[PDB]
Amino acid sequence: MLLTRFIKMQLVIFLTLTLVALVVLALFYLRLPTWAGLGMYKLNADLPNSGGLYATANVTYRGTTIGKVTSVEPSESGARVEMNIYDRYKIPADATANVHSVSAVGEQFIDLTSDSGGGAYFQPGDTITKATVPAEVGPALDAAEKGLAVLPKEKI
Amino acid sequence: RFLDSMGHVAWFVVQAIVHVPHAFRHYRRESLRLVAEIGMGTGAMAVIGGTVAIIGFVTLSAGSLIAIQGFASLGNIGVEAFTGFFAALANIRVVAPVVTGQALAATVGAGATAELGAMRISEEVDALEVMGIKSISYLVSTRIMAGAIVIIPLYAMAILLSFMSAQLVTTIFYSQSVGTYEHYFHTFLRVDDVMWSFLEVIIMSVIVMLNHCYFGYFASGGAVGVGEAVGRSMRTSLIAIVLVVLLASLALYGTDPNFNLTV
Amino acid sequence: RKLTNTTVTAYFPEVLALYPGDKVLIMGVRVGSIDSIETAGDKMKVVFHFNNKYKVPENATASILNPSLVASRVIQLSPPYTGGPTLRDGAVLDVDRTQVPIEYDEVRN
Amino acid sequence: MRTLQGSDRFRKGLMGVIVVALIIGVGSTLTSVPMLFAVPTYYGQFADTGGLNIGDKVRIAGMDVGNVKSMEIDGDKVVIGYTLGGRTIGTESRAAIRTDTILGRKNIEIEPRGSETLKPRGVLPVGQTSAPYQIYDAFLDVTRNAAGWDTQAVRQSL
Amino acid sequence: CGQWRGIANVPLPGGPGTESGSMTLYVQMPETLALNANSRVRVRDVFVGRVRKIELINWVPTLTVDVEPGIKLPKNTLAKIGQTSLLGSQHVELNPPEDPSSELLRDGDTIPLAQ
Amino acid sequence: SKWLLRGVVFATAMVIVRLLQGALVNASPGNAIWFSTGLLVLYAIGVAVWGVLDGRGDARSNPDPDRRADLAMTWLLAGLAAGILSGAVSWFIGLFYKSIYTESLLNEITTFAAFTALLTFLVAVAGVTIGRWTIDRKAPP
Amino acid sequence: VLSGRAGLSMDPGSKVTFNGVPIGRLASIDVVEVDDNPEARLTLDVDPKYLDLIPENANVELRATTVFGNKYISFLSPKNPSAERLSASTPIRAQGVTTEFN
Amino acid sequence: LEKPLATVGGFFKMSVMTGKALFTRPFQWKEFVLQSWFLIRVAFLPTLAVSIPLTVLIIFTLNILLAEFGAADVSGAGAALGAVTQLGPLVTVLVVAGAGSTAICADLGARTVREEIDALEVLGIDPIERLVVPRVVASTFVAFMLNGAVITIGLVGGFFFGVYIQNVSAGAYVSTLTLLTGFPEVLISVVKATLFGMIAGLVGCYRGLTVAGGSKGVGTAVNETLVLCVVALFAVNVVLTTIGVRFGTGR
Amino acid sequence: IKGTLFKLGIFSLVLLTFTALIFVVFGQIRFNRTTEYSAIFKNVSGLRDGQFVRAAGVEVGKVKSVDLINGGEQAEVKFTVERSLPLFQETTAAIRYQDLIGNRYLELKRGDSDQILPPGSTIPVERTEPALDLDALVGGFRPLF
Repeated sequence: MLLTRFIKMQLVIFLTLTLVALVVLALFYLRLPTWAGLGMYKLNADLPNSGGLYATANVTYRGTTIGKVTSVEPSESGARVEMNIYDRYKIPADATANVHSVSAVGEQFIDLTSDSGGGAYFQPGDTITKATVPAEVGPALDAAEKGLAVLPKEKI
Repeated sequence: RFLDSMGHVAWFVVQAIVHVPHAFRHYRRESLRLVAEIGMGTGAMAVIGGTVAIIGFVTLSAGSLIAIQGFASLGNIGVEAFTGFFAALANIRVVAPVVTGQALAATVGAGATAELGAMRISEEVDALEVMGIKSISYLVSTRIMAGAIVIIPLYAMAILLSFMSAQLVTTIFYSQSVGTYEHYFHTFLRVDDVMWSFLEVIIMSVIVMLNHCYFGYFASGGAVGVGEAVGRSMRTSLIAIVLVVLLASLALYGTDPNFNLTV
Repeated sequence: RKLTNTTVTAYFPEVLALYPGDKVLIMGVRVGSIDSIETAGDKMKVVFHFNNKYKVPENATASILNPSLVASRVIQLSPPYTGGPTLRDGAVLDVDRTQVPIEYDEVRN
Repeated sequence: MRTLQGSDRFRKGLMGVIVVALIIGVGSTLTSVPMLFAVPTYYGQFADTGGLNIGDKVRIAGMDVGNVKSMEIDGDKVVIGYTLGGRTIGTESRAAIRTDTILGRKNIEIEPRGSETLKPRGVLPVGQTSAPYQIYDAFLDVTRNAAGWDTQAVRQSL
Repeated sequence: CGQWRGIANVPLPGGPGTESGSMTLYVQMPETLALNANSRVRVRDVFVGRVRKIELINWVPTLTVDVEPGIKLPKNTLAKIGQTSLLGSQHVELNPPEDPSSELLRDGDTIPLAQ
Repeated sequence: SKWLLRGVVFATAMVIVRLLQGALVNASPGNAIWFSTGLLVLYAIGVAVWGVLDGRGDARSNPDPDRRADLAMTWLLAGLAAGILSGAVSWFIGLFYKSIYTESLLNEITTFAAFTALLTFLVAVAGVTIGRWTIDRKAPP
Repeated sequence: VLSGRAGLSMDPGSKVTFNGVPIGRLASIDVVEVDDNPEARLTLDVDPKYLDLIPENANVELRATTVFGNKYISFLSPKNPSAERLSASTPIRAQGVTTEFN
Repeated sequence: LEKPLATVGGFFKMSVMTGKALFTRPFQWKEFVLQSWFLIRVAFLPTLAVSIPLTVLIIFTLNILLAEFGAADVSGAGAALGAVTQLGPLVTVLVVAGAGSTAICADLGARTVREEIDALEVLGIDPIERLVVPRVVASTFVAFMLNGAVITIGLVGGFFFGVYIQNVSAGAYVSTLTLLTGFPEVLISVVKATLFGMIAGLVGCYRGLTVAGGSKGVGTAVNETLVLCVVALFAVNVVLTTIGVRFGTGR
Repeated sequence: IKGTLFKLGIFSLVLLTFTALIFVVFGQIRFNRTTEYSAIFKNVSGLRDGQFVRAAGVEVGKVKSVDLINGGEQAEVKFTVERSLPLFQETTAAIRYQDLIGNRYLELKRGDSDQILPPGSTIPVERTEPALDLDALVGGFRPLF
């Protein structure tokens, strides 16, 4: 029944194009292994404050991307961050997690800074307990306003 | 009148849906032939690529439009490094789903309506009914299965070509660095949005195929009525596509926008 | 395109918002691009290239610049070439002869 | 029809596609054609472009008079070629690359001086042109200087 | 037609100060700083009203301001045109002074140039 | 070839127009645009005249349009060749002469040759139609 | 939530963050006349998952995200957090509002 | 390639003859009025029913992205820009190619298969002047009017949705419309609408005149008309968008 | 055809009214009687034609044109004011920022004198001031830093 073999030719060329397009979209554009967590290990971090960090934010080591933030959750002592880091990148055991902002408009991320840059390394599932958060804009604005207001202008 | 027509179309879509397993278990070869025909076109349009070529060209045009307009506006304002972060979002939110829907509607739905109208006029549907064959199950359900099988590769190609066109226009014609574009593209794009967009496109393709099969199955008036059926089906398909995309985007991102830039 | 343009390796204390493919500038004019950026111990090793038409002094300083509020950061060879020995292919620039932008969080702090 | 189905459709197709391509090309660059919109191009020598792009405004006394056409590296300097839109400035005129807005837009400001007419393809000397003081340069200077301050000593001295 | 000042300067329906019971006041500003109509009237930095018309009378601008019912303003209330955000809009703040008076602003009352 | 001859003639005309326009713009930049337009008009006028003659040269030979040769294709080819040749030679001269306003080689070969060819084609078509209609009245009813 | 002023660039839909992570959003803002003085009253719709985590004595601020961005309600834990947990019936106050650019 | 090139040549020759008949022979006012009203009655409710949800979706996306960005007061600028330069002409493309061009192709194919074109031709009448010219002019006129209506309705619906649903400030919407949209934008939108209508009418008429009869020739001709219209109008839209952004308001 | 003609005419009138409304809204078309004045600036700071003219912050006209005078050393701004609004001898002109993107406008201050300025007169450079000139502000911080 049927089997003209021209319909078969169209079917096989369509299947080849389908597989090529789907693989290219999955790997080079959607980055499905990164989203799923293939080839990466899980790490945690504790913060005094989130510092504006959000899920899917970049994880960096001295500014270069080495992973992504999986989740940020409130805790009693601050914020708890769970992230995935590529297994090709190993961070030293004395590293510190610094929340940062790329520019004045936003784009929060987290950086892993280690002064030594060697020695023992963190293992998957561990937590970084030492962290820092940038000074907020609001307190700086309040401090500037008060410092400029206390000056006696008539005396000036 | 209006209620009668609504009841007729509801009965048609119900009977077409309930016969999908029957066509799956009984008409596999016809389903494969229709998959090939929909994927690679038919008639004089099949020599250029059929549906694939039209979808690709229209999606490339839409991506180029996004890149050009976004880069121009952001360069005029000054914050032009966000272009990719803009383009991606557009391609997932408004442009690529609707554009792929309209192009798929035009090509596949108009072809299906023309074929079913020709079969109805040439008494082939009556021939099937005489031979003890469920004409609706044989034709409409097979078209629906072929469309459901073919839509995911088609929308994958559409998304890939839209992204490729936007990136090429932004980073070659406008000479933006590829690293900045890739960073702002992969940083602000969530795979969840792409999955939900694929679900929207699948549902939209099913609705479009049902509408065009309804308009072409009950064609009348000889060869002249086929063109009028094609036009009416196209109008209804455009309306349905836009409405479905609007409702889905309102439902998904109504409360949680799924986008973070500030603190 | 190999050997058509001069490739130079530099070391930075921190490489933020700089990605491969970003432009390399001389006096604000594009002359090349950046090949790769990787971690080198406590430093960061950035390999970039610039077109062989333009000559660069051997004692050049590769400074990372952020042109505006929202822009693509670049690497500029700050001292313009006026003669003498030039920067050869495969040269290495240490942390002493490199510069880093100021960053917004440092300003806030 | 007989006329539509004639045996001359190939030549008609060639002529029509060439005409449509020509029309699209003309519409794309209707303003950039030199045979219709030609103005003399002047040049200046600068120490740095300072974020200047091709097509940025060149203004005399605050009002737009032209655009920036080319930027090249000439030895120790940058040669920037622009147009004045049919206007004439003196050979003693001063050019200044300047930041326009906080988002980083740049433009050239011209202050005409002197009596001698600046001929076409004339080059302003490097001593009559200036480069902007970047906003990021200002932030870098103030932050690096403030980092090293001994604030307790300063407060005690005051 | 004759008084067409633009799409930005035409009154718009809806919002606080447009329903029944809203009171209308005239604010005699020294200048408006390019303020457009339909801008926000804020009490305690809360948007509770709208500016209707910014007609200039005898070369001193007067603003027609509608505020929603249920707001008490002393007759010596201070009016100040300010900026909502750096890359954003402007607004008219109606702030009570340091010495509120017993008498309150009624419908059609005017806030002079001194305040 | 008729189209080759017309293209060579119009390319030489366009080169002369470019040289004169460059000299006039350098002399008086204020009226520069006007000068250019004026010269362009002259160029167009020239083409128009030839087109009219060509129309007569067709309309006398054949009493009906079907027997007439398609002059539109010949004029399109002549205009395209004129634009390409003029752009190429003007770019070549501009390497040794700074008064002309010539862009990069690819631009003069394609983008501005498109403008020259389109203008020449439109003017020639209008001239040929007017020339044929000139003695269309003289044809017996 | 009650405060002296709502703060500019604070409209409904502003994030309410505890320890820097959002827990809810701002629902409405109104002016309440208390002792012949207008105050800003904000109604916050907050997910009850984090309600058991925030202490009763939590500090409330109407802080500013960025120089160009909008404002957000920031909750923090005090020096001596109370055993009781906040709810719809607990009156709360904002400790401070960031100064406007005006 | 030779056969598609020959078809393109036939289309171009037909369009040239249409232009010559328009500029030389007397104009058919009655047929123009009839075709204009037919196109209006076939493509007025669909164009609004497609423009309203599409503009609501665009406004919703822009508002949520900007509110998360922080700059929710500049939504009017993007709204006006998108509605004027892209949304209007694109909705015009869709609802003209789908409805009016297909209806014209079906009508002319019906005339061709019923030998009415031959009936006109044997009487000495050139069917191009009597049929194609009024239909092309009606297509252009209706495209212009529908583009204007689509832009206006889209802007008004976006205003109402953003204000009464997402609680943005109305003054920020209306005072930012002109921030990025000016005379070049409306001019290029008008040019886009006119060209789209003219090309759609020409393609529909040419495909209708050259129908293949049979039992599926009319339907195949209508489908080819629709596909060609979509492709050509998207290409023209890309070219005109590039041209328009060259003459940008902000630059 | 009569009824069809009427329907087509009505629909065409309505939709052309919509198109004209779009043109008026996005082209900033005004329908008021205006009187033309002039002013002289040392630097107009990006002031363009068609930008609004405001008296005490209230829009009263537009900017007709800007040109260079005294060899380009100064800029003459020719603008229009509402005919009902009379300028005076002490009326002064300034150029103010509309936003941080680069949009400007012209601001008029009445002054104190009651001597009405006759129409068509030119405000001298002695009482006209430019805009912020952000580059000068940024460059002035260089010695301070």
